[PDB]
Amino acid sequence: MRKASSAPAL
Amino acid sequence: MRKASSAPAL
Amino acid sequence: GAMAMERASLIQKAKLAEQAERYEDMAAFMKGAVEKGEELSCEERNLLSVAYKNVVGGQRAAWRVLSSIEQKSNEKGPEVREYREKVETELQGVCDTVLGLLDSHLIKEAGDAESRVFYLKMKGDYYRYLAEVATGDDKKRIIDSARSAYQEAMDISKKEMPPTNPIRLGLALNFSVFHYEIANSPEEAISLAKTTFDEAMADLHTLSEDSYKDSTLIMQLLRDNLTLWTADNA
Amino acid sequence: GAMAMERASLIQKAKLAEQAERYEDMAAFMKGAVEKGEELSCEERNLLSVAYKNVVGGQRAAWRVLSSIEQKSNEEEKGPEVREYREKVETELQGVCDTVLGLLDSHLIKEAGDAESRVFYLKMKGDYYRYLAEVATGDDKKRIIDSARSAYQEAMDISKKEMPPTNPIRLGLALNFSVFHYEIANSPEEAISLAKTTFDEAMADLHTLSEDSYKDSTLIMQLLRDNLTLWTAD
Ligand SMILES: [Cl-]
Repeated sequence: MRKASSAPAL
Repeated sequence: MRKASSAPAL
Repeated sequence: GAMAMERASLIQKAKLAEQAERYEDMAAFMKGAVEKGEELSCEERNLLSVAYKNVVGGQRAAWRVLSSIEQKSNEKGPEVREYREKVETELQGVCDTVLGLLDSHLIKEAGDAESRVFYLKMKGDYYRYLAEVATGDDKKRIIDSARSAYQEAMDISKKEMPPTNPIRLGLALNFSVFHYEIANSPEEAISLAKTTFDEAMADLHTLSEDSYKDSTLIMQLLRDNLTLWTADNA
Repeated sequence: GAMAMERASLIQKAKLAEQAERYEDMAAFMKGAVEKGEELSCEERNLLSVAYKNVVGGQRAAWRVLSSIEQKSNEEEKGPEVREYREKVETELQGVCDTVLGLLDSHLIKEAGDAESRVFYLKMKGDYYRYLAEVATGDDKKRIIDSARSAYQEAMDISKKEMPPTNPIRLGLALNFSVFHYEIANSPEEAISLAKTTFDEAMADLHTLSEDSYKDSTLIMQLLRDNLTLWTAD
């Protein structure tokens, strides 16, 4: 399982 | 003038 | 007065560091500005976040490269371990600095809901970045601290913010990542992402065009993780 | 004795830093390897160069961003912040250049060794005096420019006597010397002449060029043409 996406730079 | 290109790695 | 002028200079230097892509410098400038003792505006909160996320993000990526190399190399010297541990220590120090700043200056009982959620989510995030590299009893404590911070931000967001609010969405996203990748709770990660996406979807028709793009941006990430996690590939 | 083991470890850690894109770390590991007193192989030479190129490259790009803002800070907020931060970055950049030039003079530049080795290090000496010249002003600027030119000229004299026109080290030297002519010495016609002569003489031998150097020489040839187009646009 690859690393999931977290909240981006706003 | 924009920065000229110089020799790359390797 | 003096404080205002000094703070304004550090913010300006943080912005200069940003444009020069000098993120360690930027982080130190924003840290100094925080320590002037005044609240951060939304823009300034984002400058703080950008700076430290770039710093730790570069360390995280380096740490993952070295762990991958370590796996296959260990499949012969201690160099990979030593150097991975060097990157670990540096990454732990940056998170420690951020967490201290959040606790000593930024996390307050006062302030709008967005600001309180912003900083508590950030606290969960940097504990989560610590958990990625921690082992043993230290890992269990860090994980508890991450959950505690995320849960506190979640409580506020569910009580004070709409289901489509992008800061609320970003928190749920990251907490779901915490469940999956850190807390070893895949069903909770999937459930939380699903609920967050669905509850946001139900309110999209009410949003402006600008709010809609901000909300949908994070909703796609939730979908992306759900599709990733819900697959018999492994 | 065990130095050879430590040197091997520093080289291995430099390769790990490179894969992790940790160029400051890489440069320091290679500095340590150089200071074991043994001469560098072609591979180790390129590791040293790659590490410091990336370090100063980030500093130079940051310095250019800041200098541009400073030159244009006249037309919103103004204030000494830009100059102060630019000077900080400049001082850091100078410190790295001094370190490399000190290593070259102390361990790497020798009378003996093959021609390609001597050319490589004298070109590197020209290069890092050139980076110093990019930010130098007034008094020491003439000295630094003269030091860059003397290094480039000695390298050039060696390359033209002992190496083919398509040799990648000779080509990369001529490229950098033509940049020096244009950007540092304000000799645009000389820069264009050297780049054109370098390109034309290599193009006339490319049919022979060994496949081992094809890409390296080809890439430099591409860059010579890029600069010519940039410089002869008028
Ligand atoms: Cl408070």
